[PDB]
Amino acid sequence: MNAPDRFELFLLGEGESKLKIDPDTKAPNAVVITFEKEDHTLGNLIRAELLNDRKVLFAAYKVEHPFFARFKLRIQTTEGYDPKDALKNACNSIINKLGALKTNFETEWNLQTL
Amino acid sequence: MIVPVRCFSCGKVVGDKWESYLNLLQEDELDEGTALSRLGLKRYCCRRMILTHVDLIEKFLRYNP
Amino acid sequence: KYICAECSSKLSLSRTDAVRCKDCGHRILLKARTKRLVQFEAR
Amino acid sequence: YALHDIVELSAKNVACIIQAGHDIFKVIDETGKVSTITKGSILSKINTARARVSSVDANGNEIKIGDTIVEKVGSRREGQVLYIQTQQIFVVSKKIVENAGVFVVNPSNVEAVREVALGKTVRIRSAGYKGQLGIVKDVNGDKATVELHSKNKHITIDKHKLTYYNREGGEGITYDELVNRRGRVPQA
Amino acid sequence: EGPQVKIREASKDNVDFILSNVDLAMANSLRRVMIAEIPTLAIDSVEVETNTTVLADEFIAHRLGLIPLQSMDIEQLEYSRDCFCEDHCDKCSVVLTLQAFGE
Amino acid sequence: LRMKHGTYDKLDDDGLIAPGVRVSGEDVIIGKTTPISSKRDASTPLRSTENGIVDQVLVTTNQDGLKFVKVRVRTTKIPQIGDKF
Amino acid sequence: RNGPNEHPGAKYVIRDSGDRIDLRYSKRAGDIQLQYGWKVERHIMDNDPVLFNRQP
Ligand SMILES: [Zn+2]
Ligand SMILES: [Zn+2]
Ligand SMILES: [Zn+2]
Repeated sequence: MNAPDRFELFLLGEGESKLKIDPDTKAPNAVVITFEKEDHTLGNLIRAELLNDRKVLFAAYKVEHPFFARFKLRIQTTEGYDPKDALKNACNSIINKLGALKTNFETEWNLQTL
Repeated sequence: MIVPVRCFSCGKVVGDKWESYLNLLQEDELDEGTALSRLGLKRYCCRRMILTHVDLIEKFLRYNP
Repeated sequence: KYICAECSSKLSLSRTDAVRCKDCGHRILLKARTKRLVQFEAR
Repeated sequence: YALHDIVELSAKNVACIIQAGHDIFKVIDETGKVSTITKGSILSKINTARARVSSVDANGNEIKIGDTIVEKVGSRREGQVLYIQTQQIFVVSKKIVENAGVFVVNPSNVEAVREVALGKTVRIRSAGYKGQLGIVKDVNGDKATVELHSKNKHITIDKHKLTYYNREGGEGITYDELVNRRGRVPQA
Repeated sequence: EGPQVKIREASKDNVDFILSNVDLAMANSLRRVMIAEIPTLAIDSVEVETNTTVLADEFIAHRLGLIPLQSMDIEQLEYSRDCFCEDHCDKCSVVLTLQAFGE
Repeated sequence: LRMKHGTYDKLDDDGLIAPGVRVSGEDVIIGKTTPISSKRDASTPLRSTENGIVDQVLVTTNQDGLKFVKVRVRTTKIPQIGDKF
Repeated sequence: RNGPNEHPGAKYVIRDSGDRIDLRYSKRAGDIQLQYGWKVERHIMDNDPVLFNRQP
């Protein structure tokens, strides 16, 4: 009778920002990025890419509740390294890897007659 | 009533082969497993979706309306 | 405005009129679906 | 007739009862004069609840029946308005015993302390439920409540972004013809 | 170089391949987007004008919704919620008609 | 004098909702009025906690010949968290 | 202003005199100015204590 709006899971609500970045006082140079209308798909990949970087120290993604399509990513890097720059670099690396994988798959499919 | 359009577990379309399944069972007198394998159902989800279905639509159509 | 359960023939009877089918003695007298537009979704 | 009841003495005279008797009633008129009359002198009883009479106070704030007001001059009597006259207002106060606590004061000397959409099939235009048939139940003002045909839920959506259709099919019309043209469903 | 694909076998509607030099998280995210995030065209709204079958309007509408539809040019098509249209314009929706009766 | 919150617009001239009509809340399903001696409404409001599309309506005569009406309403219920299996 | 239909809202407003006015039935809800000493029947919000019990 009051089931959640299914489309609302992946659609931003009125007056809602896609990303909300706030500082974290638990540790120095730590930030919390709340992703709205997102699932484990992007959070896990972004966190895995972040952990692959030596400069990045801590990168953890948490889903508060399955009901709400939203998660929070805590990122802490070394001194003098802005976490937003690290996230941007991780996203760029993910895009490059995805493009390379797409090109390889297309080449393999073209090579195969079937 | 009618065979489900897609498998509940995976979502594979299984409604196309219900008539083929019945024809194989009757025309070729093949066993359930062999007919299902020939139709192209590997995962047991679709196997039980097709095998366990009951054609109540025909029984409902038996009535005049 | 109405149909017979067996004959399935339209009657279009009015008020202060018998509710029995004209073709047969059966008087179930089912009613046809509303003419108003109806929409449904697979969700 | 009971205490505090409003009595229409004549076509232009309205009084408030301060002592309800069997056949003799003591009533204060709009001029503040208290007089004793008989049951026959009362033409009819004015229903305060159904009386749509309003006045303007000194500060300009609208005052209706039952609102608490305080006189700006005099004894600053505080009380609830029972009825509003063309040039006077009757106010009953629980702190005054004289005249059963009912006094007549001038309004300037006191200070206060058809929906076309409803019942028509509609389709939403700009929302997550656009293109879905709905039936309008009620409107709360600037927003219309619609029950979806295919969903067992009622949703509130702005009426301006909904297109109205005829009882049976028909063409869709936005919320611009019904407001201008008199409510009439299109032709199927 | 990056990640490479080794297609062990391919078919009309089934392809088995191998991904190398790729993280587990990336593969899982790829699977998730492929199973959920790929746009597709399917019947969304069903309007009934004359139905008298033993089945129910909601039942048949649900069955129709699951019917696959061609979506090769889905990218060209635009979401209805995006384009400025009154309702199911040709630029954001596909309209089909179902007619039948017994004998 | 007795009028309830149920919307009577869904009712047709005959006073019975035809199949395919959306009804919810206290919407009247059967419109019946008992003369009083001018008349008082005696409609059968829909269940407050249940709603759906009216499936079928039939009108017949009882054993004594009095008009009798039976309206069947059909709803589609999908599994939810609170449902028991 | 949100109204009874919207969850973070209210359905009834209690004035000083004690009379209760409903919001859904009143089309001028947005024009009502709240005054000190009045009471509003607001929908239960987060961090609102409530007793949970089982019949046995
Ligand atoms: Zn399957
Ligand atoms: Zn007949
Ligand atoms: Zn469009």
